[PDB]
Amino acid sequence: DEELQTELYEIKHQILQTMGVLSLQGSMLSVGDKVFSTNGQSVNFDTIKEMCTRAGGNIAVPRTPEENEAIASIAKKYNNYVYLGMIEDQTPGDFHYLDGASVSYTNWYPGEPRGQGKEKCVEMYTDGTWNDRGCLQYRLAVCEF
Amino acid sequence: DEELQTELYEIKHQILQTMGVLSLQGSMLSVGDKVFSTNGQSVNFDTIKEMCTRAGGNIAVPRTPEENEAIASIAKKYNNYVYLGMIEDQTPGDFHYLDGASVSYTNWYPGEPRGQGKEKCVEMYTDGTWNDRGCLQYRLAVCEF
Amino acid sequence: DEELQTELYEIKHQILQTMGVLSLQGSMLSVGDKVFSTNGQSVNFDTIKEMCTRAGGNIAVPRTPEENEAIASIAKKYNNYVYLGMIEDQTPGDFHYLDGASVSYTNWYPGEPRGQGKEKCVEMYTDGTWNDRGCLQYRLAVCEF
Ligand SMILES: CO[C@H]1O[C@H](CO)[C@@H](O)[C@H](O)[C@@H]1O
Ligand SMILES: CO[C@H]1O[C@H](CO)[C@@H](O)[C@H](O)[C@@H]1O
Ligand SMILES: CO[C@H]1O[C@H](CO)[C@@H](O)[C@H](O)[C@@H]1O
Ligand SMILES: [Ca+2]
Ligand SMILES: [Ca+2]
Ligand SMILES: [Ca+2]
Ligand code: NA
Ligand code: NA
Ligand code: NA
Repeated sequence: DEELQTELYEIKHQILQTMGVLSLQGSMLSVGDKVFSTNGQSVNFDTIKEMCTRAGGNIAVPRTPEENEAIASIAKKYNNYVYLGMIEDQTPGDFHYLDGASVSYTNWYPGEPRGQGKEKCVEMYTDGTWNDRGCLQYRLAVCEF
Repeated sequence: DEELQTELYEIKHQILQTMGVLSLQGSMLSVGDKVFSTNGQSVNFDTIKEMCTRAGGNIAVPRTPEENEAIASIAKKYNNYVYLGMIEDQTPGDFHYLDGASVSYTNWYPGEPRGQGKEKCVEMYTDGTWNDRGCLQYRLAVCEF
Repeated sequence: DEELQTELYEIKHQILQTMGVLSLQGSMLSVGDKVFSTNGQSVNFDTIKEMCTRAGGNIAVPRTPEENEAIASIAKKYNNYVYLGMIEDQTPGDFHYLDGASVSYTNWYPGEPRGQGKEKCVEMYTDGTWNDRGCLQYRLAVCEF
């Protein structure tokens, strides 16, 4: 109806306002329909995952060059590597998103991955390239919503 | 209709994103349908009330164990007592929410309350238990929305 | 319908919560339907404009006394002048909003403006009054959404 179109207008305006404030202050990065954010903490994979799910999101994982660059800027900003939301399959060298799906977009640093199943996790260098590594290091916690 | 179901989807997704960012960064605590937050200030009862109403909320008051524990964690976090949204009735020993209703859930520290009408307000210890006290002390301002 | 009225209720409640948290923590100022916010940075006009548009908003411009006072408080808070969203027309002494429209509400400091076309921009003093100035100074970035 009409009164509905009005309601939805204010609602959408208010959401734009809150998101604008959050982005202006650098509390989050918006890329397409995905929002990235970090609590500034450096912890291991399992810890990061918990923090993200607890906030209603998931450990971040880039699926496009633009998403990858957004995460890289946060890593650069806090000057620390970032654990991405993906783990190695049974067959070494092969990685999958946590939902199980096979990884499509990748940005491995030349030569990577090369840990032969010893390094199940994936960390992002400050330049955005990836490196498979063990899941017990302390990495910047970056979540996506 | 259909286009409406689509609109509402993005709107709900965007709200989840902003709330997720706010919770991930510890700017707020979500418990059920209630959101708690503090400006980090330590002021008296009347001041806190003003700050909260000015932000569009109310001075926090726990009505369930989970809500009580959420507030307690903030008190613990800032290491300071928290004034709760409730005041003593005419009959000492009896307290009511600011809307007038009688207090149901309580978590008095053993022996409390025992100020015999001299202490109209209620402060929360860092362990979550309550103590009736005067309303002129400087306590962490915690609001609920 | 009914289920819709319910959906919209939670949505509106959640927006109030996020906006309340943001205002309680001083991350933004709400005046009517306008929200003001600053990233705390001091840069020139062109830079500010970019930062604001990038966050989904615009460089702030007061159109009412209340809006003017809100911006002034931010300037006072960060103790710095604020560039407003307006520039001088061809005819010196005349200013227009960036959308082109003619400026209606004004709050020039006594004697201002008086740069005779040499100062195309407008800066706000910490007391809220305006002064036309060059657009190359470093001013607090305040955006409106
Ligand atoms: C000890 O090996 C480390 O360095 C190589 C090359 O940098 C990485 O591939 C590996 O995952 C470890 O981070
Ligand atoms: C001086 O009394 C104080 O201590 C007792 C016991 O701790 C409280 O009950 C009371 O409200 C005051 O805080
Ligand atoms: C050098 O002139 C400066 O001071 C006058 C008066 O304060 C302003 O009008 C002008 O824009 C400049 O800021
Ligand atoms: Ca490796
Ligand atoms: Ca007492
Ligand atoms: Ca001037
Ligand atoms: Na490996
Ligand atoms: Na009492
Ligand atoms: Na001028």
